Amino acid sequence: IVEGSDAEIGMSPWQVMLFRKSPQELLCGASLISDRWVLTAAHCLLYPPWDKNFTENDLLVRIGKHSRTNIEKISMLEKIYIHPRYNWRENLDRDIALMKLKKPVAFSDYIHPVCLPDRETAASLLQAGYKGRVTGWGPLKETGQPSVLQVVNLPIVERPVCKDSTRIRITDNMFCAGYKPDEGKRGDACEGDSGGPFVMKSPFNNRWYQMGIVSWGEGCDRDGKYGFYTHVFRLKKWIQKVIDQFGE
Amino acid sequence: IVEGSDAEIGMSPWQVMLFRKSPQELLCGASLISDRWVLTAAHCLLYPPWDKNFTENDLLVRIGKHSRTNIEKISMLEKIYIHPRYNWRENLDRDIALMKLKKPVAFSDYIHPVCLPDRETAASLLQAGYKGRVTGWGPLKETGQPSVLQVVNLPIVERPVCKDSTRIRITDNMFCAGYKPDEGKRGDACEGDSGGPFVMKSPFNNRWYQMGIVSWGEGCDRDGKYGFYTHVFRLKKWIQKVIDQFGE
Amino acid sequence: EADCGLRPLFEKKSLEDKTERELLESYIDG
Amino acid sequence: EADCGLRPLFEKKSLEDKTERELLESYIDG
Ligand SMILES: *[C@@H]1O[C@H](CO)[C@@H](O)[C@H](O)[C@H]1NC(C)=O
Ligand SMILES: *[C@@H]1O[C@H](CO)[C@@H](O)[C@H](O)[C@H]1NC(C)=O
Ligand code: NA
Ligand code: NA
Ligand code: NA
Ligand code: NA
Repeated sequence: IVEGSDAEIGMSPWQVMLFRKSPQELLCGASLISDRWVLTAAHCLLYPPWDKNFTENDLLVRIGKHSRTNIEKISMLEKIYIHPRYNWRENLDRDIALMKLKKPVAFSDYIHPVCLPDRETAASLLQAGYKGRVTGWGPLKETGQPSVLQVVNLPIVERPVCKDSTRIRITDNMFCAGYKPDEGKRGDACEGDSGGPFVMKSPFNNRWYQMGIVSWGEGCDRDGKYGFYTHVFRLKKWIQKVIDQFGE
Repeated sequence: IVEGSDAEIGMSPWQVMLFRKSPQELLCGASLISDRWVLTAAHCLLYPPWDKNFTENDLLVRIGKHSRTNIEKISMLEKIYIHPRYNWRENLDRDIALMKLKKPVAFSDYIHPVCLPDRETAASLLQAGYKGRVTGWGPLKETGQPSVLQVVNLPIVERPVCKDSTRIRITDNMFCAGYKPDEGKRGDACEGDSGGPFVMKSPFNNRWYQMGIVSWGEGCDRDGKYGFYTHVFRLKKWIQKVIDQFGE
Repeated sequence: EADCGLRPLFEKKSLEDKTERELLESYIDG
Repeated sequence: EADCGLRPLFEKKSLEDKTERELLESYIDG
C-alpha cells in the first residue's frame, strides 16, 4: 500500500495473508468470507507467465494479523477453486479464486468475515467517485515494507477514464480506482497487496461488503494510472455455486 | 396522516400519544427521547388563540400503542418545559416543549427512544429532496380516523419553495417537507399528528434521528402546500440544557 | 441515550421495514 | 453469512474507525 496509513486494531478482521508454506514467503492478500472460505486473486495461485502454479499443499494462510513488531491463526488449505474462465493469457479477466480451509476457523475480535455484495448493494455503491478501502502488506512503493497493516481509501473511477489509462483490453469484470492527478490526494495498492480486498460500508445496513479484489495495475501510485480490481458482484454466481455446493 | 399507510408492528417505538387526562381526548403526537423525557410541539400545550393552556395534571401520555382494534404504557407528567422564546403570537417560531415523566418508563420491543441529531447528522441529512418519515394518529384528511398508526415518507423541500407556499413569515427554526404538485406522490401530516416526530435514518450509524416536530401547515395534503416542522437541531442547546440540568 | 434509534424489532434483528430503503436511497441518489 | 461485515471492535461496540466517515460521505455527497 502506497501513501496509506497504519490500520487500527481490528479495523479489518477479514484480512487474510497468503504464504508459501516452506520456505516462508508472503505472496498475496486475501479475505475471509466465512468460517471456511477465503477469497483471493487467481493470479496469486496460477500465473504461468511467471511459472507460478501453486497447489493446496504448497500454501498456508494467516488470519488475524495486525502487525509484525498468538491471536494469529495459521490455516492449511483443503482445496483451491479457480474461476474456469480466468484468463491469464491476455488481460487477467475473471481474476478470482476461492480457497477452502482444512478446518473452519473460530471468529474473534480480530477474525470476522466480510460480506459479499448482492445486486442492490452493487448497483448503489459501484459509482464513480464513491470511495472504497484497500488494505494490505504490500511494500510502501516500487523501489518500504510495513510492520503494521496499511490502509488507504480510494475513489472508484469512471469507466472511460479507466479504459483511457491503459493499453490493455479491460472488461466489465473489472473496475478501477484511485485519485486523479490534481485531485490532490494519492494512494494505491502494490505488489503483495494483490489478492486483497476492496471494501465499502453499506449505508443501508452498516455492514462492510467486498466489492473488489486487488488484481493489477501499471506501476504503483503513478499519476494518471489506476489500480484495477476484480468486480466481485459480476462473478457472484460462480462464487455462490462453489460455496453452496461444496464446503463439506 | 393523509395518503400514508399502516405502520408495521414496532416500526416506531418512540411514538407517544398526548391525551387530556379526563375526559379522554387525543390531543397530539409526541416522541420518547429517553426513559423519562418526551418531546412535542409547544402549541400542543400552550396556545392562547385557542384558549389552550394545559398544566401537568391535565394530561397523560401513552407509549407503545400500535393500534386501536396491555403492552401499552400510560404515564403521568411531572413537569412541562416550553421553550422561553416560543412565539404563539405570530408564526409558531420555536414550537417545541419537553415533558418529564413522573416515573421512568421501561423499554421493550415496542418502547424505545429516538436519537436527537448532532451537528454532523443535521448537516448531512437536512437537504432538499432527502426523505424523512412522519407518523401519527391524525385523521386521514380534512373532512378518516385510523385504528392503526399511520406512516408516510416525505421529502424535505428547498427553503425558497417553502417561503413561497405561505404568507406567514417562516424562520430558520422551521423546515418544510412534502411532495410538489407533479412529483406524482402525495402525503402530509394533519391535525392530531401535530407534535409528532419527523425522523430520518442515519447512513453513518443506522440509527433513527428526530430531525423535526410536526408544527403547522395550511390545510392537509393540498397541492402547492407543505407541512412545516420545528428544526430540532437548531434548538438542541435548549433541549440539552433542560435534560442535562433537570430530570431528577 | 446510548441505544437510541435502534429498533428492537428491526435494526436489532437485522430486519428492514417496508419503506426505509426509500429514505436511504434519497440520500445517496445522485 | 449472517453476522458478516460487522466488526467486533467497531460496529459491535458502536465505535467508528478513523476514516470510515470519508467513505460514507462520498456516497451521500452531492
Ligand atoms: C497447473 O498444474 C496442474 C498439475 O497438477 C496441471 O494439470 C494444470 O494444467 C497446470 N496449469 C497450468 C500450467 O496452466
Ligand atoms: C398559562 O397559565 C399559567 C397559570 O398557571 C400562567 O401563569 C401563564 O402565564 C399562562 N400562559 C398564557 C395564558 O399565555
Ligand atoms: Na494513480
Ligand atoms: Na402538499
Ligand atoms: Na451519491
Ligand atoms: Na446525496
